[PDB]
This record gives sequence, C-alpha cells and structure tokens, in this order.
Amino acid sequence: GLFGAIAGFIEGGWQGMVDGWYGYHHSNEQGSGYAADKESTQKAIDGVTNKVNSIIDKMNTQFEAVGREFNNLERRIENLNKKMEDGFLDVWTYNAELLVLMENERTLDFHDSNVKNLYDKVRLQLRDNAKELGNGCFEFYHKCDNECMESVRNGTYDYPQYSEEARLKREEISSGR
Amino acid sequence: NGQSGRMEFFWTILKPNDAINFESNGNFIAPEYAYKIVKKGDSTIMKSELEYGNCN
Ligand SMILES: *[C@@H]1O[C@H](CO)[C@@H](O[C@@H]2O[C@H](CO)[C@@H](O)[C@H](O)[C@H]2NC(C)=O)[C@H](O)[C@H]1NC(C)=O
Ligand SMILES: *[C@@H]1O[C@H](CO)[C@@H](O)[C@H](O)[C@H]1NC(C)=O
Repeated sequence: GLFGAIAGFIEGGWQGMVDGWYGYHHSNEQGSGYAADKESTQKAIDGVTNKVNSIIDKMNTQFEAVGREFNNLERRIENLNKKMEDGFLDVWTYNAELLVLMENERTLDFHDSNVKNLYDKVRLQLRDNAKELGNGCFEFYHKCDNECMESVRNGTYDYPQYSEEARLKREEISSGR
Repeated sequence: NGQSGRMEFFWTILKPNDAINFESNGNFIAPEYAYKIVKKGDSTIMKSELEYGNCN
C-alpha cells in the first residue's frame, strides 16, 4: 500500500480485534489482550460514510432516456436519437465505473494511512521509553501495567513519569547485563 | 386485409371555446366520438410484450 503499513511493516491483520478497524494489542505481567481505537475507527467511518453519501448525491442528476417513435422516413433523426441516448448511457457508465475504481484505491489507501498514523501516534508518545521492534510493536523499557497501557491508548501517556526507569533499563542493556 | 382502397386519418386538438367546421362532398369519414383530455401528467408508452402482473 501507498503508506506501507497494512500488509507492509505490519504483516497481516488481527482476526481477534473485532470492535473496530484499527487498534492495539498489549502484553504485560497481568496478561495480554486486544483493544480497538475508537477515535481513529470513528474518523474512518465518518470518512467512508460521507464518501458513500457524496457518490449517491453526485449521481443524482444523470441522463434519463425517454422513448420517442419515428416513422420509416425519419430514419436519420431516429438514428440521431438512438446515438444521442446511447451516447449518454456511455458517458454515465464510464463516470460511475471510473469514480468507483478511483475511490476504491483512495479508500484502501486511506485505511493504510490511518494505521500508519496511529502507529506514529504511539511512537511519538513513547519516544525512547520504548524500543521500536519493527513489526508494528514497541517493547517498553519500563513496567507498563493496564493503567499505563490505557494511557498510551487514549493520548495521555506521561513520558516524564517513566523516563528515569527507562534510562536505567537502557543503561543496563548497553552495559550488557 | 383484402382491400386495395385506403383510409387516411387526421386529427387536431380543439381548444376550449373553439369550433371545428367540416365541409364535404364525398369520401368523408366523420367523427362520432372524440376525447376530452381530463388529466395531464407524467406517463410513457412502454414497449413490452409482457402482461399485467397484479402487483405494485
Ligand atoms: C363557441 O360557442 C360559444 C358560445 O356558446 C362562443 O362564445 C362566444 O365567443 C365570443 C368570441 O370568441 C366570446 O367573446 C364570447 O364570450 C361568447 N359570446 C357569448 C354571447 O357567449 C364561441 O365564440 C363559439 N366559438 C366559435 C369558434 O364559434
Ligand atoms: C486515559 O487513561 C487513564 C488510565 O491510565 C485514565 O485514568 C484517564 O482517565 C483516561 N482519560 C480519558 C479522557 O479517558
């Protein structure tokens, strides 16, 4: 994908996160578990919902054939009528098909972007209090219990509060144990 | 349909308060019944071989 997240550096998705499109999996002393990100999933639903509505709305006026009859010596205008009417069915079919194809790509790329951005949200909260492992996961340099996890999930992680514990752990790791 | 003669029909929309005056000397096929246009609206002449489906 254009944003390299879905079926990219995050290889494959989670059958087990059922309550949203994007979210988190965590793992600590008290266990592990999945949790949807409500806010991103909601922005996405808003986007896609609006998109589907805009498509319906723009296709609202659009050519509507009407039947006209012509006698056997009005063949030139019967042909001009057929071609005019076929001409519009063709313009409109192209418009619908191409809009659908073009917007499908954008939609699929929109979600990809949404996962990248969420990953980056967590990345820039944690900074060097966690280590980027490369598969979509962060490994903390400090103990992070369920309360601390939620703080990551909801925008509230206090970096200063853990950084001391973080610097001690990074220290132990560089030194070799 | 067994006939070599021909019949050629004509028509007009006769506005309210106006009259139509015929005069003839032969070969006239005269009106007996005519049609008041009681209501106007959206419709169409569909071309279909199908029949009434008792549905809506
Ligand atoms: C058809 O009949 C009516 C009368 O029943 C005629 O109505 C008169 O027409 C004149 C001219 O059009 C009007 O100005 C008057 O209002 C009507 N006069 C009267 C005395 O009612 C009408 O003219 C007739 N139409 C034709 C074409 O002869
Ligand atoms: C975010 O997470 C913490 C849990 O550590 C919680 O106490 C806080 O109230 C949450 N804030 C909001 C706005 O939900």
